[PDB]
Amino acid sequence: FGRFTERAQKVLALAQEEALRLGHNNIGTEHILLGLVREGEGIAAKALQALGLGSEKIQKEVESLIGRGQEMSQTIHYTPRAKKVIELSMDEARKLGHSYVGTEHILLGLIREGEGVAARVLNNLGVSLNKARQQVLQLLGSNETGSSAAGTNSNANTPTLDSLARDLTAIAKEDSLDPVIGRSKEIQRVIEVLSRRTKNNPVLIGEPGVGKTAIAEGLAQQIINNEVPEILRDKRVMTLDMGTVVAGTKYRGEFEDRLKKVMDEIRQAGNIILFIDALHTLIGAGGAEGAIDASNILKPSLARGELQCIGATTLDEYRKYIEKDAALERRFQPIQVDQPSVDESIQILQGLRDRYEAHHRVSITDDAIEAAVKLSDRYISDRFLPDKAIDLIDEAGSKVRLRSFTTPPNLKELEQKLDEVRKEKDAAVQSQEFEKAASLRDTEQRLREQVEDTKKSWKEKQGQENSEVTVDDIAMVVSSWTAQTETDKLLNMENILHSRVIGQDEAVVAVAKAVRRARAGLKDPKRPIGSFIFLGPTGVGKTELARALAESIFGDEESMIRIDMSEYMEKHSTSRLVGSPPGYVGYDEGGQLTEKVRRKPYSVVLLDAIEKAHPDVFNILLQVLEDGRLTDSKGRTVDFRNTILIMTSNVGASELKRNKYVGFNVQDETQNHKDMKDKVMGELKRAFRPEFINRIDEIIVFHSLEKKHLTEIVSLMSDQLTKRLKEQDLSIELTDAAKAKVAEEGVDLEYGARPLRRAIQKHVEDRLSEELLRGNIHKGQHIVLDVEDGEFVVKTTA
Amino acid sequence: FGRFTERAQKVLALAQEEALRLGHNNIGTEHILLGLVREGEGIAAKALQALGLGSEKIQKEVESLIGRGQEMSQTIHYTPRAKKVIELSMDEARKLGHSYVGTEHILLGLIREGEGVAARVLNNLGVSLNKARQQVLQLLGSNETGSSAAGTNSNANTPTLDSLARDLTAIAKEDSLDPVIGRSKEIQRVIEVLSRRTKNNPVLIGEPGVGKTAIAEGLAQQIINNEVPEILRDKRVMTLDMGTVVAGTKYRGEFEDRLKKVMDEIRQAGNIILFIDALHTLIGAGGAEGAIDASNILKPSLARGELQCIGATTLDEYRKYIEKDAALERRFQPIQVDQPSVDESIQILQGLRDRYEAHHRVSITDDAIEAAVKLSDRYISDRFLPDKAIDLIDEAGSKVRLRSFTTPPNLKELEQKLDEVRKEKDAAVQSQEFEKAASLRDTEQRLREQVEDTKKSWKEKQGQENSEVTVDDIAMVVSSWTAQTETDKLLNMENILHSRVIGQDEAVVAVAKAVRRARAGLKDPKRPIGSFIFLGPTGVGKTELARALAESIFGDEESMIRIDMSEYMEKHSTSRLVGSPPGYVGYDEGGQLTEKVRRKPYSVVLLDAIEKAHPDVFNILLQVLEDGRLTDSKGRTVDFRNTILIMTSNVGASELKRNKYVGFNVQDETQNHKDMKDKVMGELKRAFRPEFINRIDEIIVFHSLEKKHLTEIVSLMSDQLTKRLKEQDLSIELTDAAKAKVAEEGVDLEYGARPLRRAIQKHVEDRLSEELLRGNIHKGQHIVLDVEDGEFVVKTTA
Repeated sequence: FGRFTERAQKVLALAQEEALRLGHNNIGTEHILLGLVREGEGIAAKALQALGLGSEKIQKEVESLIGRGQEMSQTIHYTPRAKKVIELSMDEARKLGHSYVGTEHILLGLIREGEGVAARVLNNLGVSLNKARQQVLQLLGSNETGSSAAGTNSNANTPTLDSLARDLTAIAKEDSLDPVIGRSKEIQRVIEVLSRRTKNNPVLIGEPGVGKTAIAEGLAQQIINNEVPEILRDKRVMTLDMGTVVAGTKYRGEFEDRLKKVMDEIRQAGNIILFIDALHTLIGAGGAEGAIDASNILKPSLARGELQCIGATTLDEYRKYIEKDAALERRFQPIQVDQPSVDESIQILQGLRDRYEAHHRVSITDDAIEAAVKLSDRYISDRFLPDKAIDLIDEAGSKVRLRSFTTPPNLKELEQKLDEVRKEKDAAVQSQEFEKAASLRDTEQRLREQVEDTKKSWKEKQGQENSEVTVDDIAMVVSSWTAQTETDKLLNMENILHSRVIGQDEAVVAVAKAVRRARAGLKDPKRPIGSFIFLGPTGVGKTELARALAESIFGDEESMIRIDMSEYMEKHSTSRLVGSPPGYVGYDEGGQLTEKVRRKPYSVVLLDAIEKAHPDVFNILLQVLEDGRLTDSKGRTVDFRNTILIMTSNVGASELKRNKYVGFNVQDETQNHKDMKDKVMGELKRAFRPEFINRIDEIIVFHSLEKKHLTEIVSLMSDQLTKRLKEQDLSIELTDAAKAKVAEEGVDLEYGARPLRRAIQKHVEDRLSEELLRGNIHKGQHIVLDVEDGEFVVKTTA
Repeated sequence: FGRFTERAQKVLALAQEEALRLGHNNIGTEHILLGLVREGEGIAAKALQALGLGSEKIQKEVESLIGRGQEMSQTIHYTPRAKKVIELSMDEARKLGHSYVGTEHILLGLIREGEGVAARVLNNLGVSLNKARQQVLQLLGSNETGSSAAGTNSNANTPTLDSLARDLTAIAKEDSLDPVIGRSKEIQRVIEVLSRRTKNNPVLIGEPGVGKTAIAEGLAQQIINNEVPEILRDKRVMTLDMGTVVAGTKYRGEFEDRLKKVMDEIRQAGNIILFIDALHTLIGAGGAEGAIDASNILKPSLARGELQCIGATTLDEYRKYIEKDAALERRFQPIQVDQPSVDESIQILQGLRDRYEAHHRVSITDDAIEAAVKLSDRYISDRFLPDKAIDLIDEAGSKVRLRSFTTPPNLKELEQKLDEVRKEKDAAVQSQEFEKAASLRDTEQRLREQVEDTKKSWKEKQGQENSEVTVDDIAMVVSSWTAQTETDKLLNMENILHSRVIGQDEAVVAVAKAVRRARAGLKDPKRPIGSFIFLGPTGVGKTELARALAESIFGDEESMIRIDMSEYMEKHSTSRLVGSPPGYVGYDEGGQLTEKVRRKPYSVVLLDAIEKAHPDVFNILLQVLEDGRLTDSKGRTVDFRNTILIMTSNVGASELKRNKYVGFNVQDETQNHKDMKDKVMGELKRAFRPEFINRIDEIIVFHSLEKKHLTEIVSLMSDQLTKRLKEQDLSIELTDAAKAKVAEEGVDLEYGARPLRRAIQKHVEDRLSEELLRGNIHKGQHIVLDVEDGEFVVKTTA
């Protein structure tokens, strides 16, 4: 059963009436047949009354099947047979122009389901099955429920309007024409351009691809009342439809001739409008576009002003029509068809919130719509601004009704049981195993009802909780791509960045806060969500922080571009790093930087070296840093929308290698700390050009090796060990206990913190692998190199 | 013969009954025929009873043949005639709806073979061969059992659901729909995206290619019971299958029209789920050809959510559809399609493992499953993680199943003998040569039984070997490609690496152990199996081990990449000009290093003399050393997973080339040893950054001569000698007795180590060739140039 006619449903339900009244415990086709004759004035019922079959005549046979009867009528739903009649009736209604069904269609449906209960009832009460369907047909057919025309009611238009066309105005007489969504102020802006006749053509420019056609339908409607030029009220809008013209004509040349006929009758000037879509194509000018050079006829028609026409041209194409001249845009003039601006996005969301009705999820909240929009805008950041939006609302917009309804209670197990029976049960009936099948049926059907009750008992768990969707709902979904777990990405950013930076507690927090700030929406949203300079020791946090940003903000390790900006001046790309300068700053702008970042407009852009670089490097960084764009690659816009620009170079490093130890001399520690987290961003300022850098979120200051920043390089090296072992399926981790003992091997007074990986290798990599090869631990489980006695110990976990 | 059911086999066996009972020593088709009529109520028998033939009627004719008879019935098996009939019928039963073989099919098969003994029996007992096949046939056919058809017991759906198309729900009523293997969290994740209707569509992105389609079937099942929300409950699932949609009209226009028709019927209020495969193609966004631009209809329908739909989109294509805007993506949403990672792999293998017993010996054992995955990961290669796996398991699990039946020693030789006889015999009878054939016949039958008895006496060799399939089995198979022969390469690696390393016992063992650890299944699979830095001298050191490693682990000397870092002291590309440089580190990434290792991801990556090269280049290399990947060139990820990265360096070289000799005492051996065992690891740190060195397993130390590293250089050139003649025919050796005498000529204080090729040339090569041209050696003999009396001697050892 589904969305059917009443008439249908009514014959069908009457079957259930017969279920108990005649006692046929499961309702077969016979009851549907009775249903048909029992609705009296239904087209089926009426048909049966012609055939002589009254409710009586049918029922006399039917009661002789089960004769009142199993009045309990156990399993008091249908059997498949009657249900088959419904599938069939539907097809017998499809047959006669009903999406739904009808009383008629079910009687027709009976015939369809031959050698079923209805069918045998009718073959016992005489009545042949096709005589019955006949009877229905001869009280059916010639279906009409429309308006059935009244023709044109103005028609100066005739020589033209024969061809070609429907006319937009026609479809708007009783408004069988969709508006559609706009881009509403654009329709007004079209009517200025429509009120002319050597600028006659509004020329709608925008992606096609946003439902441009809505604005076009706009004109017709607006041309009626109570606002629009009287001259255009005194006009008619006729569409020059390319499709009807090409069909049955099969030539471009012939198509053009028909298009000419339409233009000639347009001599009614001061009364007629032609809409020529792809107005540029017809002009056939510019590029290699010469799709059809209708231009010969079209250009003078527009120019003479004997034609008032409507233009739909493409962004570049319009240029490539007006360039030819000498009265080309004596028609076109552009007006902007909006691709929904960010606020418009919000509105779209809200509009299609409401349509979740069998989908009960978003279905609220305002804030959730906002999250959808806003969160997408800042993070991923790889789609269009309203698409981004709408998607996020629905994204969250099922998830919760589903996580609710993940099983029948936990009574998913019921169904499994009901199976075990069915088998057992089944196999028993074949063996006989009489009462051994018996009790198995009973266990089956026991289960069966029990299943079904609890499969909809978490429809209570829906009606209780399941409309919501909030900011947070959206944020988890936005995070799925990439306002709870989008703002947790922001707020606990520092925690994430510290774990993959060699201390630099200062650096981490500076970046953390700067990105989280921007990513909140109030800083830098077209210019990178972090512009940065990262100064200080490299290896000791710097590169590693760039990595940690890629990971946290964008959701991937390798969502980080990395170009060296000092090479982009050809005064370092003739030298080391980059040997060849094939044009190199030109290579970057014209190619590399712009190309890379346009692919991922949500990635860490890392432009290395910017102190010893020259002012041209800084100009490039500055445009990104102010605007969020560079225009290169012949007018391409590279979207640095919510990239993180990180420009490196260091010159404060030394203090950021003097530590805030513990016990060294407290007055050197607590004056080394504050000093390194200051000195880097001030050592920066003296070498380069300032104009780029001031357009930066925070100028990131790195630190040393503290007591404890040191032990984070030990843990970077140890984390790097543990990371390279996974691909085969050797999952190894060093506990804190082992990371502590391993850290012991990195301190001297005479040695920095970098030798640690190799000794981590000796006691972990080398040691674990030389301990595994024996056959002590399985391949394909977790291997912990731990300390559990003050010495390394390999312990195991899943 | 094949696979047969009883009914068939019974008619056949009744032939054997007749073998002795009629004396048909080998039983022709007539006995099979009699067999047919003699099982009475079998379908063959029944047929024959129609024709009037009883068991009797056949048997009377049959008895008129041999006539009970040769009741010894020598070779109480079938005849070649009957063997054709049995083989024919079996297959003639496959032909007539029966996987195995039925009684009917044997009579039918008899008819097929209608010139045999049966056939003449029947032509003597009147009845025609086709009248008999008629009778059997009419007790076959009119199938439709176990099946019927149904639409949907609603079918509100009709105008759409008629047309056009299969519905997942329909086909799942009896469940004739395969799971398929998941991609399990994806099936859950589908219901997340699909009880959405402004993210209508889950959009499965991944390798196609693993079976995306498994996930799709997920939805169907869960809308029934019960993971689904109440949203996706009260819905029907329809697949938009592209072929019916395009129809016989064979156009894009027709496809769009049918898809539109579904959208109108979508009036079920989002309670219909439509599956649009390749939704991106339909959206028509991306590429220079969209592949139809259905997006226009789909976008308001999806946005309203009235069309609630299921997406299968391709990884990049999907991006190029949600980019289209503005509620296009308010459908699709990406989801990770499982292409098994190593742990997942193990589970997939297992899932179809037991079924490898269709071609027996596998399944078993667990350790082998694990091996399958793990062993591939370190030894061979870039291949997918479950594919790798499953193959090894089956590979070894068969290898041995033949070695059972290849151990009958080579009692295939028995089979060989029996031939010579047959021949002899046959040709002898043809001469007649009666008894002169006799003994040859007899000689055959001796053989025949002997042959066959010992090929299946090693069905004991089946019960012995033919299931076990362990790690060891798997490794042997992994080696077949390239833990028996994957760890034997390792375990004896040091021995193998030393024979082409010029001494440097330190170096050999260091590399040996690190590789042997990793490559035996226990470490470094993501990064190179060994990353290393090698300091040493040359020709008494480093390069020669790089070569020897390539040779031992991967096969052949020249499975070795080779990049010069001295060019990465770059500026060789501005004006000196070096191979295709975008600018030199850009050459390494953009082409040379990444392309070469993508070409061989199963090789020694040799980054020569990292040394004074730019530390930024080392950062690029560092990603290989850590990650085992670079992503460059065109977006390729280069798997250094199954490489052994070897970076050479030297700035300690001199000492590493300076002996280990008794140059002034034996404490000159043991402190020169120690001197070299110091000089590598400190010149390493002095050459370049520690960060580099830190993602390196071991620092490989190369020493020089006790007497002895020198005499190994002599043996490297002398081994190039021992290798080089087999290509043209001949086995050459410089005998060790002579390799010592040749080594005597390489000493001066002021010049040695290098002259050795030449002195081997003069004293060996040259000496042997000027004695071979005379004709003192035959071709393909082993030529040892030896010392036997303190002087060179050419001796031979074949």
